[PDB]
Amino acid sequence: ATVSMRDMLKAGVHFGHQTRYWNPKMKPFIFGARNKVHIINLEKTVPMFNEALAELNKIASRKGKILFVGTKRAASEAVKDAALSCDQFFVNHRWLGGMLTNWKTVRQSIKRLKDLETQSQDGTFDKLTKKEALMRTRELEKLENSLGGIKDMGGLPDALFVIDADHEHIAIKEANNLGIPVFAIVDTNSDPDGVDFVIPGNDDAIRAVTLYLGAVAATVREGRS
RNA sequence: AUGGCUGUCGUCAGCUCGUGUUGUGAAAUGUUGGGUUAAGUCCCGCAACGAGCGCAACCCUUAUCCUUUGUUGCCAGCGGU
Repeated sequence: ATVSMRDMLKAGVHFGHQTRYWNPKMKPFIFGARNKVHIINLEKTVPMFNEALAELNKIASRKGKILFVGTKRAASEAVKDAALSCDQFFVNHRWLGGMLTNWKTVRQSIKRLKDLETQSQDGTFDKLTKKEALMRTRELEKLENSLGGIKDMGGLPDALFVIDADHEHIAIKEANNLGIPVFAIVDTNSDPDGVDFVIPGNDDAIRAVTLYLGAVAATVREGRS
């Protein structure tokens, strides 16, 4: 399973940001400029998207763990259902500095969630004071919407998928410290030197990111099968 | 030379740690920021994530009612003074 050339063109994958934000480390990923904004050379993209997709299908068959990362509301929910298809792990709201490097801390932050999840089922809040019931409930929405998508990780992922290494450069700096391959969809204004398998393109369009993770959800099903 | 015990800034609201992270390093980060509160009190944000001593609470007393008991306490409903 792979993506075609013109199907991504209808989504606007070539459309980048203004030339007032571009990063000079991507000159080999630039086609030209139209209306003072950059245009991404997609003929370079498709092959560079497939050497990554061929590598991603390798670790999916070995039953490794991947991680989708997206912290922008214009794509924050498309990454959720994408992770629901290939039942892998994801973080769609806020990347806490320490999901990988400080995993020894967030692991006990996990047990804070589980017992609170199960006692929210046996009827413990009908036994508690309404103020403590207000306390244990308000924190439940905060934790489930922060690390709820990585609640069944069981350790460290064998891979990690990123969206825009410019806004999420906190994640790419951590992933390199543990020795984990990084697959990012670096926009034209980001520095892709911290990514192993770089993929030029746009993401500020909801229809654009649906092409990506959907295809990533496909390759994982090829692997787990 | 000390222990134990006390005053004191101050009943002011602060003081630190583990891990991660930034810096050659002293250290920084968290503990800053937007509001708010008696209060690093609480929420959101955030390379920080949690934790501890404190803060508050749990304690005593006082302000209201109910239940239980009625002496040497007390005096309404009834008699003798």
